[PDB]
Amino acid sequence: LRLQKARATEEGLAFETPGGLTRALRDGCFLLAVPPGFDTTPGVTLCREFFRPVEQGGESTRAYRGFRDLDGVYFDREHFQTEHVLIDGPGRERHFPPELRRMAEHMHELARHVLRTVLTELGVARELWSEVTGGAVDGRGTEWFAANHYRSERDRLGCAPHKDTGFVTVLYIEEGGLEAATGGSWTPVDPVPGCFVVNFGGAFELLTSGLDRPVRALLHRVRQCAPRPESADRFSFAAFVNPPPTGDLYRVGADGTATVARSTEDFLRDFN
Ligand SMILES: O=C(O)CCC(=O)C(=O)O
Ligand SMILES: [Fe+2]
Repeated sequence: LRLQKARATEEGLAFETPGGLTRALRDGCFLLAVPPGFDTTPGVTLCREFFRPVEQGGESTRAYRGFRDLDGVYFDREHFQTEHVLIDGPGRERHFPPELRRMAEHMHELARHVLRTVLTELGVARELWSEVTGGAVDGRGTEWFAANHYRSERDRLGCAPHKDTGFVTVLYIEEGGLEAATGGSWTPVDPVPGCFVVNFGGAFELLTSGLDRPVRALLHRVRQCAPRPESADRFSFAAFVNPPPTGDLYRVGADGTATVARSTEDFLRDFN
């Protein structure tokens, strides 16, 4: 039922639970302590504001509203409760206020630290990390940030079932509703105070399917949120470390060699 829990150290991940990283790789997810001094306020503010007009709200948070009017970053899902902002690095440079930019950067830093820690533990040669991940390990992949608002007034599922497409996702949640497919059933992934949820995506699963401990990409969904006042709607925000939009990645062989190449576009294609 319950997830492994770790804290990020300078050297990697210190797991406080017995299953350690081995169990977390099988689970496709684990709990990660929010680092000391990390400020979640910008993300919570964005999730309460991004879908409202700039004129409708206080002046102090004007930079957090009006994302419906930007081009290519706001998405209203027609058959689900979620509406969201999905934005890459250059978009955040142009459209996020500095404190929000800093928090997203800190979350991507954590996600890259997780990626490096798992590559270390699986025995991937240090000199091939950049090649194998298309530079995502060094912060030169596509680094997506998502802010999700679950509109509980919609009589729909919260979020479609899916696997994340990239390597590592660092997710902030405060409410139940997230579920993971284990066996032929959905299992709840509930929030734990003082923790992020971390999950792995399809690119990490593709990279490692031949290793002694393959990384599983978590198949997950969000169940329909029960109706409640909008100011108390379920929200989440997350940073995703993905391969770059073009180029080859490389599957890792049993002896640590970066072996066969895999096309990022054929991968995204066969994904969806
Ligand atoms: O809201 C959640 O708990 C899940 C969010 C998610 O799966 C995503 O944004 O990719
Ligand atoms: Fe997801």
